[PDB]
Amino acid sequence: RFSPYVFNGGTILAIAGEDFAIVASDTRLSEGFSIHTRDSPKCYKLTDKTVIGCSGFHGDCLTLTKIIEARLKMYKHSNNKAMTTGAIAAMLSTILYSRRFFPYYVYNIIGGLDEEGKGAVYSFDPVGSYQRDSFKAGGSASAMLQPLLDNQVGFKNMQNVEHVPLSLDRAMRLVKDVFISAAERDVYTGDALRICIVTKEGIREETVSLRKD
Amino acid sequence: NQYDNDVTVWSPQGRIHQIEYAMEAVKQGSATVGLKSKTHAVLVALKRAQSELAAHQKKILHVDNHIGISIAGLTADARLLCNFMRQECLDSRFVFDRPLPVSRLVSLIGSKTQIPTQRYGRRPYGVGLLIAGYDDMGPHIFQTCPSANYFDCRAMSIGARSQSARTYLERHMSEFMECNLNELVKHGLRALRETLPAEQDLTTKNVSIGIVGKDLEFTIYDDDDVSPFLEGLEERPQ
Amino acid sequence: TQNPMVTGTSVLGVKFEGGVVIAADMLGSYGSLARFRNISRIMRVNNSTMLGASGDYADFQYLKQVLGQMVIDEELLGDGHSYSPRAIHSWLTRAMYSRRSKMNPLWNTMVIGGYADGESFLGYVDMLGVAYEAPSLATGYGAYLAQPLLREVLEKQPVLSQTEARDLVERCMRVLYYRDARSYNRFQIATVTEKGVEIEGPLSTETNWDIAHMI
Amino acid sequence: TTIMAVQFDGGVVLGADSRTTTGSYIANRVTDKLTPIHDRIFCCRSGSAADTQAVADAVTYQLGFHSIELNEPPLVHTAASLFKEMCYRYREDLMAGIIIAGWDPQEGGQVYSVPMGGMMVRQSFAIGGSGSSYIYGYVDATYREGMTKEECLQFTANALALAMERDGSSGGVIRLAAIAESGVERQVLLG
Amino acid sequence: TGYDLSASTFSPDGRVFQVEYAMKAVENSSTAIGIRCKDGVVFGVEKLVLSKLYEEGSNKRLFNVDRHVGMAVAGLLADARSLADIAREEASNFRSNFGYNIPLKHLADRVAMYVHAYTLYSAVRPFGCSFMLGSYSVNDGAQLYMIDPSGVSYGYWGCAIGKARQAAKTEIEKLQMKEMTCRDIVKEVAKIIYIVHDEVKDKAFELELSWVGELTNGRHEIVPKDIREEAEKYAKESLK
Amino acid sequence: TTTLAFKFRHGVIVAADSRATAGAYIASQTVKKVIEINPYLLGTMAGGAADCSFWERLLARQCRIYELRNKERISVAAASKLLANMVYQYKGMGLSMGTMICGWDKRGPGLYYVDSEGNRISGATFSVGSGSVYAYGVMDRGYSYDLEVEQAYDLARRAIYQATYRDAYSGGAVNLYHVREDGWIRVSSDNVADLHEKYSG
Amino acid sequence: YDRGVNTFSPEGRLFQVEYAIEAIKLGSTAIGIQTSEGVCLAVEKRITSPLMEPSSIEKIVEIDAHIGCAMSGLIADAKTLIDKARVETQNHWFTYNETMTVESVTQAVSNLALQFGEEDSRPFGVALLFGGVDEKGPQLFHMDPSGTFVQCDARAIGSASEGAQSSLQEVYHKSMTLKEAIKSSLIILKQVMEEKLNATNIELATVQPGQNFHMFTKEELEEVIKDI
Repeated sequence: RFSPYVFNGGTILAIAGEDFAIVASDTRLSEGFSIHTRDSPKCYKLTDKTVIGCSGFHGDCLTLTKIIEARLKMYKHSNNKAMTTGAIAAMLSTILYSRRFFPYYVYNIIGGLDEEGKGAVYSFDPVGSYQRDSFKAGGSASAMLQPLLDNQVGFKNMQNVEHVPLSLDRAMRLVKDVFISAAERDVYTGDALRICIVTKEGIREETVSLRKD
Repeated sequence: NQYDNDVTVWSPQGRIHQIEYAMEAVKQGSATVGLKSKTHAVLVALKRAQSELAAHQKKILHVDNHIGISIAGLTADARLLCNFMRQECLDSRFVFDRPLPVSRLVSLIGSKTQIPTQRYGRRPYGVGLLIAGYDDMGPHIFQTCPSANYFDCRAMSIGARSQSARTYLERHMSEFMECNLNELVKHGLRALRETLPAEQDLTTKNVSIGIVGKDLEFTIYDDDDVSPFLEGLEERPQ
Repeated sequence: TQNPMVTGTSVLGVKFEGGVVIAADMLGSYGSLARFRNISRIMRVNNSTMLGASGDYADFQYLKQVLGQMVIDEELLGDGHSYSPRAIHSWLTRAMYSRRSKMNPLWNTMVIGGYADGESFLGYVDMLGVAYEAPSLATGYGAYLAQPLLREVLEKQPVLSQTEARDLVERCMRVLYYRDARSYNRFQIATVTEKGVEIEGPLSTETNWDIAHMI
Repeated sequence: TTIMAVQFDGGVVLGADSRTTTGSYIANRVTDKLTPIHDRIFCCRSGSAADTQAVADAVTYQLGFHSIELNEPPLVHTAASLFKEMCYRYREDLMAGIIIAGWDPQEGGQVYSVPMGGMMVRQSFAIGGSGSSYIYGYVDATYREGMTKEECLQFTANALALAMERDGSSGGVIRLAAIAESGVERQVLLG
Repeated sequence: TGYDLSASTFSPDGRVFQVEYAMKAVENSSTAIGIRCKDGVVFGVEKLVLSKLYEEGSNKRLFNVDRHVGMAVAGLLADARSLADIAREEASNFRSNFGYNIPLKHLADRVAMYVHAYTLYSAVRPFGCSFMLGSYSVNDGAQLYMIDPSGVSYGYWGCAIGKARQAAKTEIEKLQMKEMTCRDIVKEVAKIIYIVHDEVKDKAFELELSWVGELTNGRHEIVPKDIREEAEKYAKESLK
Repeated sequence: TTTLAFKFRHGVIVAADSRATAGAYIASQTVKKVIEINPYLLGTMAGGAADCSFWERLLARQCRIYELRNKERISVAAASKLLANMVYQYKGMGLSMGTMICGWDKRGPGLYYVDSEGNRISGATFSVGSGSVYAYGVMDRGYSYDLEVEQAYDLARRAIYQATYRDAYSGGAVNLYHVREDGWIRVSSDNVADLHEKYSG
Repeated sequence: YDRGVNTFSPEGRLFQVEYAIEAIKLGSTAIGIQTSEGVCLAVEKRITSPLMEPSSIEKIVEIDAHIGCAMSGLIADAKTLIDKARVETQNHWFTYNETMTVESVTQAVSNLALQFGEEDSRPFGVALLFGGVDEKGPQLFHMDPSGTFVQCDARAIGSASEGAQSSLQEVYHKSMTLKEAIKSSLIILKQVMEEKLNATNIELATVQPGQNFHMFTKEELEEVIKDI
């Protein structure tokens, strides 16, 4: 009989820089053993300093995005200012917990700048627990991406390697290389790569192709 | 005078006096002027000080990215209709994923204010809304009234002593459809200065200007960006 | 709806230069019995947008009733505003998502085609509230069968003329007749342009059976 | 249970068996499966007995009240619309196989089909019931456009007799009805 | 008098003055007439410009209830807008419950009972509106109705609502309306509006003509009088 | 997941690990499992992530209003009782919550234990988590009421280390808080791989 | 006409809310001054009995740890508005991890200052002064039973309202300091009260940016009096 959930795939990556943040995702929308479209980016520009990604069940991703954009306007006409990055992360946890006994099947990562101009990444769970990290990878290929970023960004399990902070240009080629390796071994990943870069000058977008099989 | 107590009671002449009294509450507020070109709808209001050092009470307030309203009358019914106004705009964004047509938003207000003008137990809304907007068919200037008779118009001025602004607008309404953004604004604030006693001047701290444009989001200016508008004026013809 | 009684089948749709063309058959199968073999499964919404559906048919008559009222209710205002095809795609998504959240869904799968402001539109709506846009769509088994024929042409050639697109659908409707147990050799083609919505009659296919003489 | 409806030039012709069973036992040997609603509109019912009796009394209450307001004879399409509203709303609760037929002054003879789902469609002829699958290929090889009334009475009598011979839930006696502009001709047949 | 506050009380001779008071508030509204030909109904409204800042088609009194039904209101305009939304909503339920268009004889009964309910209770007042209902069908022809604030509703061939209610139907009745086509009626409505009070105590007015019948294929819409302008070309010929 | 708390002569010691898993997959290694409710109350996170995070934040919303109305801080027995009544209304609906409430009070130190089942109990030593039973052995062998301050720091740091060694669902860093009469104070936060070289010699 | 809030005058107006403003006029005086170094605040107690315990009479309450308050008029209406204003900042912190700004506090408070006949009771009898240090620096606001919310630079309400405001416009300027404005305030207070000013007639409250604690003075007030 009727089951209210289905899985759609997707992979979301975020990296908190020193004065930037990079949010990337693929554009493939799949179901079962089919491809619905090859053009469906998971990035969403909330403000000029905050980008969210949404994976999982796609019908909840469309609903949850429209709830957040309504409450941004409800904040602004009531408080005469836009929300911060940390205020959205505090608001979203209440929204996700509000349907505790019929949950959203959505994995969420919010990347953006703080009030000091530094990067900030907040990971989530489908019930609404969150924490601030430096980098997270969510979605279907999440297990294929966390061990590599621990090596390169976190410098874990490395001996006598100095800790230079990640520059912007070095962080770009790390993002472009992890999805090429992920598209080889994961079937829910490919067809494009939409990358959003949040700086103190606006939000830049960039698209890199992947393999189409 | 015995018929002059409730909204329910008709008069022996057919005129309900309680609606006639709420018209008089609109004349207690200050004057405000709205007008439009083919491409730009500009409404300009006049602030009023409470004391010498208190801030001036605001008039123009943002509603949506393509609609902003002015105000005249009770501040109780001002925010009460505003909260109903903002709620309907984001519902069309949530459901239909389009902005509202400005014309059918105002028909919701007339249905809103109709019921407290007929059932007993609630006064009419003493309020003086002027509405500027952009649907797909260009700019609009609307006014309402506590008798719920909303009017489409091309220029309008309501509030205290606002007749002198209307007489200015009738002899310049032919000029309004062709001018650009710049003198359209200072066609409008040449009309407010006849709603002033001739001994004081329209300064920076007492006037607000809101503009919504065909490619321009509704923007409220106050006290600092009014100075690019107040330049290029003549004195009063005394 | 927990059990769809009378169901349809796959619906095709593809954009072209200055319009969208949509086809579906005329069959009302009940399980395996082809019980109602003369029904229409394409609704002409006002002048630009246009709807076909699959899944349960009694639920389709309900949405045919509700959307029919909303279009009338805007035309009586006469303010010069109409619903864009993207607005119908937005409204229909919220109707389906709200309906599954009560665990009492509408058993359908709907394709919305529209042409407004010189722009074609082609949208999908799932039972579970999954919606997207694409230059070519297919429901049912047509997502397995006719969909690779649509994508191969659009990748080799991104734009299509009207005669190329209409000829390409009749090939895909032919292939669905061979290998779908719920298909029927009587279908109709609806097309939006800037001239409006036009629905062609009960067309038929042309089959080949020369491999039957082989062993 | 097998029900039958054929329209012709003047009006429509209805027909059904009786044999109300319960499991493998016949509870009622002879049964009025066809039911009057207004003076020109009948329906023949299938599915659950207690459900379809409850629906037909509600539609007769609503349609009978509706025509006294208008001071007009009701439309057959109006009567078929009322069964659709109750069956689509109270689906997952009812098992109803209603076929509505009858003569109308505006439109003549009409036949509508409301199956267990809740949809509504007009047909030239409509059958239904449990034993409807057996004569289902006989009826479209035998049907011919432009029959008279006496041919349709002969058509449905041979059509029902094949399922009544064959289906175990069907049989009993044939009840027929002819609805036209003049009157209603009901008869009980065996053969 | 001293018995006329509530609408729930009787006078000592047996009537309700709150209904009596609300009727002659409609009397101060501008004149709107209606007339039906042998294959349709033609409306006509004398509407006056407020000052100058009216924007040529604002706040019109010709409404559009259904696909084939519209109103010709006169009286309190905002009160008629809410009353028109009752009639818009009433036809949608008949469509949803019965599957075909609302008959006009039944639509006037549903509205007039709703108008009747505001004439009973002390908590509410009667409406200050009166209006027309015109439609056309191939199975029923054309009909024309009339609803007062009390709720009395029945049919006419021609009618008028406003100040000059008597002064307009004095010369409606000198027309042979049973055999005229509605295209001939449109230029004949134009003079009846233009005869009564162009600018005597007022300044200016503007003409509005609604239009339903067989020529519109059952649709109800405004006339194309921007096309051919034949109303004012023919009504202003009555100067002599 | 492994937390422990014990009170002694000089206040209350709170310590916990930082590993959060998802099945057999480690989500993170830097999870703060000791929720700082107030400058005078501390709560833990043991069983359920968003459940312990939400209801303790709702408790921190509640105790502040109590302080503004009555011009006095809430007692530790009161704040434990308010959390017990909020959870009990959702009994059987599938909440996971096993936290502890710590804080100085007018009666002295305070240590209460709160379940999602409604087991509001006081006590002297507690240890909650998947690797909780690995901590009860090493702590109770070394526990005394008259321990020193630096001795009690070494006891709790050792006890988390022995729990993360045997258990698979416990690792990361080892956090350590100290509840004093005026308020709580963060002591230290050490990685297990650094403690492995210290303890092995 | 008036006798009820559901009634208009022929001219405007109420005639019911006008009478509510009159109920403020028999309250005690209260002065707050906004200054870039921070917001100071002063009030007069009007103690009746020596047996009467003084700290049970509240005039400054603490809404939040960076926002003070000052009231006049009816105490019975005041305790309701103080109760909600603590909750509204508390819910905002619960769902946003931040402090509600001083302007948007009073928006939540004024939203049931105007609900008195707007359901489906009487208006309140209390005027309020709100001072606080938010992200736009120090702020000072003022409301009324008509819900008319406004920003003031230095306001004085209660009884002796007009007598204070005339004298208070004489000494205020933009470049004041906080220690200057405190002794500038109570000069006005001893001019407008009837008793000899001492450490038991008045009380103070100051909020600073770096000093979110201590919206109060506790017998340092005795030192300020001799610095007259």
